[PDB]
Amino acid sequence: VYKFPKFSKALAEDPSTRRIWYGIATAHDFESHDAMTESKLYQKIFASHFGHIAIIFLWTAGNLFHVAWQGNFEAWILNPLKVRPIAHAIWDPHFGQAAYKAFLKTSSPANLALSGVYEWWYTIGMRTNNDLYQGSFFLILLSSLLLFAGWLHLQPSFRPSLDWFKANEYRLNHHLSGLFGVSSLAWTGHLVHVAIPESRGIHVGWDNFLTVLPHPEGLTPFFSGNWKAYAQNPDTASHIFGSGEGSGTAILTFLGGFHPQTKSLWLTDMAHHHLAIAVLFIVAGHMYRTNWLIGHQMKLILEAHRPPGGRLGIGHIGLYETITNSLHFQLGLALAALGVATSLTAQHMYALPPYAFLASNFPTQAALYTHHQYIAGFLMVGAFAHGAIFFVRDYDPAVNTRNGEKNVLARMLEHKEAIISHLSWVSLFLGFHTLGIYVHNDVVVAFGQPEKQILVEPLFAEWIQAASGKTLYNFDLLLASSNSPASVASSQLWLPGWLSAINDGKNSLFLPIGPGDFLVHHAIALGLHTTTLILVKGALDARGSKLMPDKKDFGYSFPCDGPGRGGTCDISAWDAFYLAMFWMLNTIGWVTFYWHWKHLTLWQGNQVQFNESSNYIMGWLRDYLWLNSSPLINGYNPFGMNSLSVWAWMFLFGHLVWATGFMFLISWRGYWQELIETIVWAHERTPLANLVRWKDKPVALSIVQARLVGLAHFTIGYVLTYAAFVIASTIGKLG
Amino acid sequence: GLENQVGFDIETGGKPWDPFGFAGVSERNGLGILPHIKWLQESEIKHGRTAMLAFLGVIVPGSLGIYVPTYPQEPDFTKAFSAALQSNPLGMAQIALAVAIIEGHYYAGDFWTGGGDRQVGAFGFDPLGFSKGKSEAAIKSMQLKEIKNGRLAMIAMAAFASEKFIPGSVPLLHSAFPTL
Amino acid sequence: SIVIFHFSWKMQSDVWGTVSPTGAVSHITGGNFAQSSITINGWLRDFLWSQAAQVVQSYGSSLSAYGLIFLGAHF
Amino acid sequence: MKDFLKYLSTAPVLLTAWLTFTAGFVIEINRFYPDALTFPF
Amino acid sequence: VIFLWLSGMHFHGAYFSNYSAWLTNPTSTKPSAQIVWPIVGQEVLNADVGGNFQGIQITSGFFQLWRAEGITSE
Amino acid sequence: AMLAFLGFIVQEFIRLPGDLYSEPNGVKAFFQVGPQPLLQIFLFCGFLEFNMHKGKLTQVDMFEDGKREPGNFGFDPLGFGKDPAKRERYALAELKNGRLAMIAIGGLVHHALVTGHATF
Amino acid sequence: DIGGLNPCKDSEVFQKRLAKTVKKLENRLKKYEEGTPPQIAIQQQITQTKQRFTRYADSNLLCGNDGLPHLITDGRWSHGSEFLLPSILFLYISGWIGWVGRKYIRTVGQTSNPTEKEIIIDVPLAISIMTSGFLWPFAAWQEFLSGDLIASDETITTSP
Ligand code: CLA
Ligand code: CLA
Ligand code: CLA
Ligand SMILES: CC(/C=C/C=C(C)/C=C/[C@@]12O[C@]1(C)C[C@@H](O)CC2(C)C)=C\C=C\C=C(C)\C=C\C=C(C)\C=C\[C@@]12O[C@]1(C)C[C@@H](O)CC2(C)C
Ligand SMILES: CC1=C(/C=C/C(C)=C/C=C/C(C)=C/C=C/C=C(C)/C=C/C=C(C)/C=C/C2=C(C)CCCC2(C)C)C(C)(C)CCC1
Ligand SMILES: CC1=C(C/C=C(\C)CCC[C@H](C)CCC[C@H](C)CCCC(C)C)C(=O)c2ccccc2C1=O
Repeated sequence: VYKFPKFSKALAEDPSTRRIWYGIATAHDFESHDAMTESKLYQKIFASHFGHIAIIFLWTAGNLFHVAWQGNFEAWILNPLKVRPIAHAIWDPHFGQAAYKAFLKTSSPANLALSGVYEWWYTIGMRTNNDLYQGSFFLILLSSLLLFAGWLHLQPSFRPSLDWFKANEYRLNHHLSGLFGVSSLAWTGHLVHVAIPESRGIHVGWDNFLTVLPHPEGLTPFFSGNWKAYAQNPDTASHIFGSGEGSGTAILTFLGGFHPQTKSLWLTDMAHHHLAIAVLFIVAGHMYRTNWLIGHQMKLILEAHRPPGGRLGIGHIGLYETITNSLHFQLGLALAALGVATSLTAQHMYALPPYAFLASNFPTQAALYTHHQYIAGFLMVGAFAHGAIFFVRDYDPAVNTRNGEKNVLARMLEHKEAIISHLSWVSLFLGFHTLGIYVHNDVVVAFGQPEKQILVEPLFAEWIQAASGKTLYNFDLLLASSNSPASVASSQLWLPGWLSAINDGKNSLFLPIGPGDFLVHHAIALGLHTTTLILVKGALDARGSKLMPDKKDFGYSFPCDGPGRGGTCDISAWDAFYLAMFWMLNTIGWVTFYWHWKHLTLWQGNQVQFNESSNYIMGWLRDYLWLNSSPLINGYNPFGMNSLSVWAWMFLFGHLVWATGFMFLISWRGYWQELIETIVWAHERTPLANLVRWKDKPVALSIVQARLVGLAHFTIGYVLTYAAFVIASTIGKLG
Repeated sequence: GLENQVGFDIETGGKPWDPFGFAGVSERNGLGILPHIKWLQESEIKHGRTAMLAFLGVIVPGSLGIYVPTYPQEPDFTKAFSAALQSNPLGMAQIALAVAIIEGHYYAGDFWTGGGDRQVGAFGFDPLGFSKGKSEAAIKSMQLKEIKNGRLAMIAMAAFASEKFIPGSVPLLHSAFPTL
Repeated sequence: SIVIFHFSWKMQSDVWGTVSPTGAVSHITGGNFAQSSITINGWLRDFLWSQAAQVVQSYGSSLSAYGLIFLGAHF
Repeated sequence: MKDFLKYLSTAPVLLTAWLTFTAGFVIEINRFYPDALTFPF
Repeated sequence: VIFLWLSGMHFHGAYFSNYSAWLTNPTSTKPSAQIVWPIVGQEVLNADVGGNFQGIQITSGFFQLWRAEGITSE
Repeated sequence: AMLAFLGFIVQEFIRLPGDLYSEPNGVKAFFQVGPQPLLQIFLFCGFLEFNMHKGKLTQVDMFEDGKREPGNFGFDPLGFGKDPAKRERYALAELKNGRLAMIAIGGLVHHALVTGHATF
Repeated sequence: DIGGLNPCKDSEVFQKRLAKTVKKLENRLKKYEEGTPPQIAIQQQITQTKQRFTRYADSNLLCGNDGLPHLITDGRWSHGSEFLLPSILFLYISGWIGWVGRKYIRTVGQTSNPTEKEIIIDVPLAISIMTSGFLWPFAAWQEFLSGDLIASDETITTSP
């Protein structure tokens, strides 16, 4: 009953099971630990970062090793459009003979790989199960390096100080230039040297790379300035990927669009992209001042940025010390940027597939988009939660105020009511009218008169599609016109490739849109606005409100303030995160439902099914869920089973976890404490069991813990059931 | 505030004509989101001068037939801009540069919240001594004449645009400018 | 809800139906209760998914009000 | 009939009467000019 | 209130029902005792319950109860 | 109502030259004339309403300051009403004629609806 | 035309939809007898369907590839009767409602028992205010000018 929460003496003195539960959930909140200083905080965070990167590299190495050992990578190379990639083998003693037979792939039961790693590794120039093994070996070596570094930087003479950790200019210069630019430069080097010849049949391994010229002229044009030579003779339109037939000699080109065979971006396009990004980031990494008297001091930049007329208060004067001294502000900024970035990855890796033969891998396309959108929602909610935490525990009004006037951040708490009221107005506006139009379509179609539907053509979005060259909406605007200056300017660089790809019905590049797209985009906007409303309200109201003008004194996460003053359930800022998680899950569900139904109709060919039935709710319920759930639920029946049996089991498992979350959310404490007391009496008053007694007094889960557990069940069930549905439906419908 | 500013005359009684009270919205709620009366008056002078110049530039070339030698002979203001933009790109570029320089030197951005060293449409610019030595009432009367002529030119240019868009919107227009 | 689900499925599968002139009994669903009501996947598929076909396909018919109330009750 | 008229002035009765009247004229507009997808003008 | 509800049920059976047609063909006519006004296209709810009648099929079993009571006329 | 009754009687009798103004029936003339002439009448009546009540046009705004005899627009160019002795009789006559004209305006409009030809 | 759509008067799928609906209604009509009310109702349904389709055809309505009228709400006055005119109508009506509600709230807010007059409406005063909302655009831009529309600093604020 002691010594487990070593970091908290208050918990270690708890005589109940709450100590164990809270010991888990407070282990990473280093700022709240006993005998805590800032130096130890930054050093522990640094070591934890090292361990985390080691974990990531070990996970990647495991994926590589299992593809190399139990996969069919080599067979998939020779026939990427017919051979289904294998993730890893299965050894489960609970299998019957039927399950073994159904999951049997080649030599052993195995799982199909939906991560798209086969296409990614094939694109970057891997052709052998020994290339994957080398990658796994190297990644385990890197993990060992990172673990050694993490141990080393906790040693006495190697523990960095607060000044080093808060040295913003040095870290920015190095991160930008070194990390981004130099990693892009090295990736361009690999892309060219290995990937470009490997796509043309020439093997460039760790033996013949110092003697195989990536370009026939060989670094002469680069120093000579004849950089056009690297773009001459690109890959033809009859080039077979991985073979020298119809190949070229160029390494950096503009082509635009996709490879005619793999239906993916040109490797020479991506090498040029990464070279340009490398140059730009290396240049941008010299901005801030270091030991050589030139550069920028960001404190001065922030302080000097006050509009002269005066509408942002005193400007950004106090922001430098605010961000530097708070790890939650930086964490929130990083999480918001990462969420936007992974939303970008999801939205671009389906419209512009970058890996060979990934466009025809429909289950992996759906899985990748869903995975990245869910990660995006999680990251955004985390960014807002950490902003709220910064408000609660790191924000100092004195730093952000100069002689009564407030800086740009402190002024966000002055018109907080205006911000929240207008977020509420936008949410109500969008919800009222999107639901009104959807229900109008529902009722009108149900009454057998679909012509009375309200169908709004998304002209604004179709205008953008025409601006990028789509000649489908008869707009003749910028790139849909051959005479506009936008078209004449790039008529010789990348329009022929771009136009040939955007004006193609088999791509996902700028999918044609209609009224259903309009309505679902408005639903998405409503979801985004409502999630933002909850999170922003929790962040701004974190330090106090009218119901609790001292909420900052109770911390970020506390159960309530009691039944007084009318009742104060879910009044903390943590509860705002807890409520906004449901809205994030709902919004990501809407986004992924829209994406998956649109792409299922596109792949099956019945795009008229979406364009007609997507305007009313029953259309969704009947033609997406009810229609495509048939292959999934018949993964095992009283007659047999298929390789989709695991997905049906996961479907039911997700439903069960969802409803257990419903348990933990609807039923609150107090009802579970008295029942536990009855159980305690029963155990204490029964023979043959009195010999065994608990060391920690069994008590009901706390209010905040119960909310967390219900949210965890809700989210896990949500994710599992939707993953099972999307994967099984795609597999069982599209062969 | 409008009682002590140039712009009102016998045509609208003796009071400043302001049906919508737009001159008094600057002092209303907000630090500044709606223009001050000084910004509105500078917009008056600028729009009126531009409208007078544009009326001359649609009347003289289009009707009288006077044209700069190496410029397109297009008696139509809806195409003359593009025609000269292609025919003499350097001339249009120099005109744009001169306009930008003139406006940047005479910047009116502190007029939005009220204030600044300049007056409403001061601009210096008295070459031929028309206001060399005059009574204050005479200068005010000349300013009022300028403002009223600018408003009239605004109305004339709006009428041009309306008749081009909606035919028959100005009945006497084609009988008062017989050529395009 | 479980009681009424049991009643509906059991009656439709093992009581209700039509009788042929020679005495052959054919039920509404066909006796699937005995073998497919013993798993949760069976309840999900052979009862909920299977018998929800009439509700979702009621649009445009005289039972469309039932589909509308289905959606509204979900809401 | 002094307190009965005050009872009819209560929020529920007034809201019920107003919503009944509102639904009434909406339903009757839609009966006399049905299937109006756009503005009649 | 209960008596008013029962009176409404009997009135609907008397005026807006196909009870007389259902009496002559209980095994082939579906009981209906509520007709729907033709507004906003909702007249599709008037189903083909049989007996030269259009309306909403009734699942409360009032027709069978009335027949068991000996009620043979509206 | 008085002006509208006189309008009926004159319209069925006199009418204006032109194809649009050729319906002896007032109800059908409301449709044949088109929206353009009617909307001009609507806007002119609005201008009159604004200028005659001098801004205060609503139930809560009018008579808020008092000093406004009900129905007293001051309109009397021909000078009938200088003598206060006949002023009360003129007011009563105007009220009675207005009420009678409301009843008659309803009567004429509904006669045109149930028959369709004219008033005669 | 706009957005690749075509007028519904020349949309073959629109006429196919009309023909299919009429055929279904006539097939339903076949199973009833003589001039009985069911046949009259089905005939009225057929007539209303034909009238609605004809009106939609002659309405400057653009139909997609599904033969359904699509709304052009980018702002152009050509299709102004689809969104813009109903938008103006709703803005007028909703501004009327909001104005009369605000006026009633502010009027009974200066009496002895403001809360009593909110559950028990002063029907005379309510009727007086409600019929005065036809000038809400003018009343709003006569109270905003006088500063009587917006509060300044008597509004309450939370602790931070
Ligand atoms: C060249 C020198 C260099 C390099 C390579 C690094 C590299 C790194 N440092 Mg580091 N550091 C440096 C110098 C350097 N540092 C110096 C000089 C200081 C002292 C001032 C520090 C202080 C420091 C601290 C205190 C910490 C690090 C950490 C890290 C690691 C970050 C985690 C990671 O793996 O990110 C990998 C990231 C990438 C490979 C690139 C990310 C790609 C992004 C997401 C895509 C963005 C593209 C685009 C913009 C998207 C938007 C679209 C656009 C249209 C807007 C990383 C390995 C952290 C860590 O984990 O420690 C172990 C940490 O806590 N460093
Ligand atoms: C790199 C990103 C990052 C980082 C560094 C942190 C770091 C931190 N967060 Mg944070 N957070 C993040 C992302 C991040 N978070 C995101 C994305 C969200 C939104 C979901 C949140 C939401 C959040 C909240 C709401 C809170 C924190 C808190 C904290 C602090 C303490 C963490 C703690 O006690 O862990 C405790 C760890 C746990 C309780 C483990 C939970 C594990 C979950 C339930 C998943 C495990 C189930 C697993 C999937 C099993 C699968 C089931 C199977 C059947 C399939 C710490 C500073 C807390 C704090 O006090 O901050 C000051 C706090 O209240 N964060
Ligand atoms: C971000 C835009 C921006 C800013 C902040 C400035 C700032 C300045 N300009 Mg300037 N200018 C700009 C754009 C801008 N310029 C452009 C595009 C041109 C045309 C080529 C000019 C031409 C110009 C001239 C000719 C002169 C100035 C001058 C000045 C200085 C003071 C006088 C003044 O403001 O009047 C000039 C005011 C303007 C020109 C108005 C510009 C309005 C811009 C275009 C609006 C942009 C706002 C928009 C929201 C930005 C979007 C951000 C993001 C979404 C991309 C001041 C430093 C003067 C100077 O040098 O003083 C010594 C001067 O004589 N400017
Ligand atoms: C004015 C009127 C209607 C006017 C209608 C108009 C202009 C309609 C115009 C339109 O239709 C058209 C042309 C075309 C349409 O598409 C558009 C509109 C615009 C809609 C009805 C009056 C209708 C007037 C009515 C019904 C009056 C009823 C009076 C009664 C019952 C009086 C009874 C008493 O007088 C006695 C009998 C004895 C007394 O002592 C006691 C009392 C009790 C006072
Ligand atoms: C609470 C809080 C927080 C947080 C916050 C957040 C979380 C936020 C988010 C945010 C976000 C999330 C934002 C976003 C943004 C975005 C943007 C800003 C965008 C932009 C874009 C653009 C600008 C584009 C443009 C263009 C186009 C459109 C076309 C193409 C080209 C170009 C580029 C031109 C913190 C911690 C800080 C602090 C405390 C408080
Ligand atoms: C069911 C339920 C309970 C009862 C559930 C409890 C007490 C959890 C029971 C123990 C779970 C099943 C874990 C058991 C783990 C094993 C005993 C192994 C020990 C592991 C620890 C050492 C970590 C609550 O206490 C409660 C409190 C507040 C709101 C809602 C609820 C609620 O819904």
